[PDB]
Amino acid sequence: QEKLFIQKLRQCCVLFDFVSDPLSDLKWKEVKRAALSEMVEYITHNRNVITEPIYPEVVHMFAVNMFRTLPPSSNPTGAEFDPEEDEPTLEAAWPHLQLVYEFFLRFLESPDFQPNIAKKYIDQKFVLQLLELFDSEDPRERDFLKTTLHRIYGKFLGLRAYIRKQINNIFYRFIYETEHHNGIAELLEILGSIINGFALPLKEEHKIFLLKVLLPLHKVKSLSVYHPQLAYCVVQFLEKDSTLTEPVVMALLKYWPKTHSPKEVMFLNELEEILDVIEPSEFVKIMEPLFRQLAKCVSSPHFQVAERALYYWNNEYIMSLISDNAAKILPIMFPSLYRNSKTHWNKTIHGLIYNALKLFMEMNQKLFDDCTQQFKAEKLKEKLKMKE
Amino acid sequence: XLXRXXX
Amino acid sequence: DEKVFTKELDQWIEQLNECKQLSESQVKSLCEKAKEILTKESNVQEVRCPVTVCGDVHGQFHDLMELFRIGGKSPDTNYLFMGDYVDRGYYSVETVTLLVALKVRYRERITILRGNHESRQITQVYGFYDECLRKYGNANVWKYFTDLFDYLPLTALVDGQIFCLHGGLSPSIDTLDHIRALDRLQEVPHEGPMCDLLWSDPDDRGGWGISPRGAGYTFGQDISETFNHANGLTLVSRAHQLVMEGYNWCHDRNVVTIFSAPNYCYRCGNQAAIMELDDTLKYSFLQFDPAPR
Amino acid sequence: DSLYPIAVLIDELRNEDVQLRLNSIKKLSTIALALGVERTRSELLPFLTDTIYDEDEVLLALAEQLGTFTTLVGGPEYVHCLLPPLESLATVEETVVRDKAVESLRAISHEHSPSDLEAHFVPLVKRLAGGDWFTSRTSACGLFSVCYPRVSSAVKAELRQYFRNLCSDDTPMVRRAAASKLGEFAKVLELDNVKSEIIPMFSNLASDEQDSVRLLAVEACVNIAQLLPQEDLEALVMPTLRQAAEDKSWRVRYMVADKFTELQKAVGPEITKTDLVPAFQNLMKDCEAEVRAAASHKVKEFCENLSADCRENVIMSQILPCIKELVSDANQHVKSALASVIMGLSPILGKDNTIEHLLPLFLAQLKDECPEVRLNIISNLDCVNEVIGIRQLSQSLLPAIVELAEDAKWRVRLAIIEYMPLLAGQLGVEFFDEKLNSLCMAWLVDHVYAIREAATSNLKKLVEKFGKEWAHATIIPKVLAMSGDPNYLHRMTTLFCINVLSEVCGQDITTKHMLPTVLRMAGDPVANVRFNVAKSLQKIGPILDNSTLQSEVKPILEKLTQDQDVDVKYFAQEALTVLSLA
Ligand SMILES: [Mn+2]
Ligand SMILES: [Mn+2]
Repeated sequence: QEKLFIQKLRQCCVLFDFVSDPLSDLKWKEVKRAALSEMVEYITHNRNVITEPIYPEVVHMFAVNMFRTLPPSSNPTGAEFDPEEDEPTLEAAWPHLQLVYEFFLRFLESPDFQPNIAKKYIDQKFVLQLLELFDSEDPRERDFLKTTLHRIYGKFLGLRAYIRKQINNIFYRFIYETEHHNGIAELLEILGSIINGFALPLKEEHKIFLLKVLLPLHKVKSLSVYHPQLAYCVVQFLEKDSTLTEPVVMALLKYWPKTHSPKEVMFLNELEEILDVIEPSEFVKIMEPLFRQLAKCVSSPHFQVAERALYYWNNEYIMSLISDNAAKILPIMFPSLYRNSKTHWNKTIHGLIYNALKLFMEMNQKLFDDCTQQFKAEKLKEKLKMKE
Repeated sequence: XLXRXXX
Repeated sequence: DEKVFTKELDQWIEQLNECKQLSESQVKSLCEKAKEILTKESNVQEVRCPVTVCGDVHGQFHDLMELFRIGGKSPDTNYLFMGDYVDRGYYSVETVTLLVALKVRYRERITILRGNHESRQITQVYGFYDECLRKYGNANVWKYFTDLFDYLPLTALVDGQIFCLHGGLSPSIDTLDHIRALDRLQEVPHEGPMCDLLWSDPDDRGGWGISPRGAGYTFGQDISETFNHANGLTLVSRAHQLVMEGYNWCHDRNVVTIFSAPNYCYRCGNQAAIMELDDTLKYSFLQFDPAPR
Repeated sequence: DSLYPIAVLIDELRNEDVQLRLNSIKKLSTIALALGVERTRSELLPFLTDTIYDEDEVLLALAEQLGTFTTLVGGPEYVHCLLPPLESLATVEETVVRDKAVESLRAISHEHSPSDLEAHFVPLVKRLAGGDWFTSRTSACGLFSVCYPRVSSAVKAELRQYFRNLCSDDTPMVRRAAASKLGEFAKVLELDNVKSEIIPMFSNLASDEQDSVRLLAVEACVNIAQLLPQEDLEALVMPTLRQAAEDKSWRVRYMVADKFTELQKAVGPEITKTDLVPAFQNLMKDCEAEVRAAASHKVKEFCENLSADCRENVIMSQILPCIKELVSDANQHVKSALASVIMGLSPILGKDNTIEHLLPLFLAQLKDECPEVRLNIISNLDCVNEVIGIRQLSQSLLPAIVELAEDAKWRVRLAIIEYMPLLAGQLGVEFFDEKLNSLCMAWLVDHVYAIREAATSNLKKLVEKFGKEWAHATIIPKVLAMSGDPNYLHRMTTLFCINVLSEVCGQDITTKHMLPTVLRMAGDPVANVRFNVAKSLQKIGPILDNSTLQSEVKPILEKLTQDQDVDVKYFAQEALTVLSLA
C-alpha cells in the first residue's frame, strides 16, 4: 500500500520473536531467511529515504535475536595449549543472524535516520549486552559486533563514556582474573580508531587508559594474538602525544619477557615500531636502558631474537638517533657486538654482527676505535689477573 | 596444519 | 666400583618415571655418560631382534607412558625409537631426560635415533628451548642436551633385514656404506644426505620430488623399491609424518610410517601406534589412544 | 665461625641483581634473627616499608615472609608493625602478590589484641576498602571475616557499612570479590544482622547485571541458609535460590546444579521435598549439556539424602522418570556422568524395583559406545549382586560382562579383569571352571601388556580364592604351556606368573612344578627371557628350602653370572648377593 508504518512494524515482529533452533536440523520452513533479505534491500537499494517512523521494533527484534548467554567454551583448558591453534567453532543459525546483523547494521548506518530515533531505544543496557557478545563465532560473529560497536560509539556522544569504561572492565578481568577471552583482538582495533582522534590536549582519564590498561596487556602470555592490534594502539597513542613515550618504553622494558622467545621477538618488534616515531628529545630519556637491553638480545643464544635485535641496524632513523648520541651508546653495545663471537653454532650471526660493527664505524670512526681500545684494554686485564 | 615443519 | 652408579641411575629413572625432571647438575652428568656410550655406535646402527619400533613422541610424556603400558616396559622389553623426542608437547624435558637415562642404563635394551628435531634450531623455534628455561631458569640444560643429540646415530638395521630412520631416503645416498662414511657428529645441516635422512618423505608423485617442507626430498615407489633391492632390505621403517591412523603402509608394502605421538601436539586427534618385531621379524602393529590425562 | 655472610644478605637486599635481591629476601627472617627484634622493629621493617620493589617474584616472596614475623618482630605486643608493608603489597597490581599479601594480613591478624585491631588493623582495612584503585578494594573484601568478631559494637557498625559498599561497587571485579566473600562474612555477624543486613546484599549481588557476579551469589546462599533458622528460609533465602535455578545465564543455573546437595542439606529435609525436588528435575531437563550432566552427578547423593519417609517413593515417581531419559542423551558427558552414580540407587529401591527398573539401564550403558559410560558403569557391579539376586546377576548381566571382558578399548577390558575375583568367588568355582576360566586365560595373552600384567596378578587373587590344589589342576598347566610361544613377550609371561603363583602355592607345588621351567628357560635365545629368569629366582628364592637352594639354584644361577648380555649378568649377580649365595 502507501502506509508501511504498520507493514514493517508488523513485518519486523514476524522476524523478531521468530527464533528457530538450528541445533536439530528440522522444520525447514524458510520464511525469515527471506523476510529479512527484504527488510534489507528495502532500506538499502534507495527504495527509501524516509522510513524514520518513531519505532524501535528493530532494536527489540535485534536484542532478542542476538542477546543470549554464549555457550560453554569449546576449546581446552589453556596451560599446555596455545590459543592461536584453537579450531574456530562455527555457530549455526549464522545464515539467520548473519542478516539480523546485516540489517541492524544497514540500519543506523544510513542517512536521515537520526540519533534520537534510538537515543533511548539504545541505552547502556543495550551496549553492555552487546559487548559481552564479543566472544566466539570465528570473526564473523565478532567482526559484525566490532563494526556495530564502532558505529554505535561514534554516533551517541552519550554512550562514549560507557562503551569505554565497559571495554576496560573486560580487559581488567582478562588481565588479572581469568586470562581468557576472544574479542580482545577485535576490541583493540575499535580502540584504535577511538584513540586516533582524541581531545588534542589529552583528557587525563586516557593516560590512565594507556598506562593502566594498555601496557599491562603485554603481560598476558597469549599476547601472540592481539599483539599487533595492541602495538598499533600503543603507537597511535604516542603520536597523539609524545610525553607518554618515556613511561610506555619504561613499561615494555620491565614487562620484557624472559622465558618465551616469541614474546621477546614481539616486544623487540613493537619497540622498533616505537623508536620509528620516537621524538629526539625523548629518545634521550630512554636510550640508555633501551639499548642496555638490546645489547643483551644481540648476545642471546636464540637466533630468532638476536636476529630481530640486530635488524635495528638496517633502519635510517634509528641509526640517525644512535649517531647524534653515539657517545653514550657505542660503549653499551660494543662488548656484545664485539663479543668474542667465536663460540656460536649459528654460522650466521657472526657475520650478521661484523656487519653491524661495520655500520657503526661509518658514523664516528674515532669513537669506534677509542672504544675498541678501552675494551681491548679492560679485556686484557681480566685475562691477566683472573688466571691465578 | 599448525606450521609445514609438522597438524 | 660398579655399584657406585648403576644403582643410582636406577633411581634417576624411578624419579623421571614419576615425571619429575632431574636437576641441572644431574642432566649434564647424565648426558656426559650418554655421550661416551653413543660415540661408540655407528651411523647405521645394527641391532638384532626381537624389538619394538617406536616413532614420534614429541614430549607427550603421559602418552609415552601409555605406550609403555602397551609394548611392555624396559628393560623387560626391547625398544627402538626414531627421533623427535622433544618439541610440541608440554613435558619435553622429562621425556627426553628419561629416554636418555634408559639408554645410559640398559645400554643394549633400547635404541634411540636422531630426528628432524634433535637440532638446536628447531628446538629453539618449536619449543624445547624455552621449556628448558621455563623449568631450569638458565639455558644450560638446553645446551647440554642439544649436544648429546649430535651423537645420536642416524639409522638402524634390524637383522640386516629392516632399515630404520626418522625421515627417509636420500638421492646423495645409494647404499648403507654410503651412510657409514658420513659424519653425524654435527648439527643437522640444511641440505645434504644427513639432513635428508631426517627430513625425506614418501610420495606418490613418483621419482625424487622437491619437499614442500623445506628440506629433504619426496622419494617414490620406484626410489624405495630400488633401495631395498639394492642393499638387501626387506622393509624400510621410518616415521616422520603424522599418519591419522597410527601407522601406514605405502609404496606397496615397501616402506612404512609410524607416528607414536597420539593426538599429536594435543590437537591433531590421530591414533598412534608402535610396531613389534618378534623373534623372527613379524609385523604386528599396536594402535593406541592418548592416555587419559 | 662468623657473622660475615648474614651481614652481607643485609647488603644484597639492594644489590640490583634481582636474582640475588630475591634470595636475600627469601631468607629475610634469618636477618631479623641475627638482627634481633628491637632492631628488626626499628630498621628492617622501615626499610622494607619505604622501599618500592618492582620484580613480582620478589614481591611475592616478601609478602609471604612478612606473615611470619609475628615472633621476630618481638611478639604480639608488636605484630602491628608488619602492617605498613603488607598494606602496600596488598595494593600491588599483579594479583598473586597482593593475594598472598592478604593471606598473611589475615594470619597475622589473629595476633593483634582487640586493643590493637580496633586501632591499627581495622583502619588498614578501612583504608584499603576506601581505595582509589579497584585492586585495593578487591583485597579489602577478604579482610572482614577476621576482625569483626573481636572489634566493638560501634566498630562492627562501621565495618558492616564498609563491606556493604564493596558489594555495591561500580566495578564488576570488586562486586565479584564482595560476593565471593559475602558468605564467609555472614558467618561472623550476629544472627539478627545476617537477616536485616546480609540478606539484602545477598539479594542484590544475586541479580546484578553481571552473571559472573550472580553465580558467585548462588554459592553464598548455601552459607546463609545454614545460619538461618528454617522458618525464615522460605521468606528471605528461598525466593532468590529458586530464582537462580531459573536464571537465563546457564552459568548460574550450572551453579545451583553443582552446589545442589550442598543446598539440599542446608535448606532442609522438607523444603527439599517441596522445591528442590521439582527444581532438581528442571536441571536434569536443562538446555545446557553442562547444567544437565552437572545435575546428573548429584543424583545418587540427592536421593540417599532424601527424607527417610518418602525416599523410595519420590525416587520412583519424580527422579526415576527423568533418569530413564538421561541414560539416552546425546551428550556423552551426561551419559557418562550419571552412568557412574546411577547404580547407587540399587540399595534404595530394593531387590525388586532394581531388577524391574534400574537393571535395564545398566544394560543400556554397559553396552553404550562411549567407553566412559561403560567404563563408568562396569565399575560398580562389585555391588548390584548385593541387591539383585546373585543368580539374577549371572543371568541378566554376566552375559554382557562376558562381552566387555574382551572389547577393543583395553581400559575397559581391564575394568573387567579387576572385577573378576569377585564374580569368580560370588559365582562359585565350579561355575568359574566351566564358563569363566578361558577368558581369564585369554587375557594372559593380550596384545597390550597392560592387560596381561593385570590378568597375571589376577591369578594370585584366584588362588587365594580356590586353594593351591585348584591352581595345580586348572592353572599351572596352561601357564607353563606358554614357555613355548615364539614371541619372547609371551614366553616371558610364564616366568612372570610363577613369580606370583609361588607366593601362594606352598613350598611344594612351587618346587615340583614351577622351579623346573624357571631353570629350563635360563637357556633361551632372547636375553630378555634370561635376565628375567634371574630376577625370577630372586623372587621365588626364599620360598624354597635351604637344600634345594644350594642344589639346583646357585649352580645354574652361576652359568648366568657368566653370560654375554650384560643385563643378564648384572641380574644374576644381584640375584645371589640377595639370596646370600656368595
Ligand atoms: Mn615429528
Ligand atoms: Mn619429524
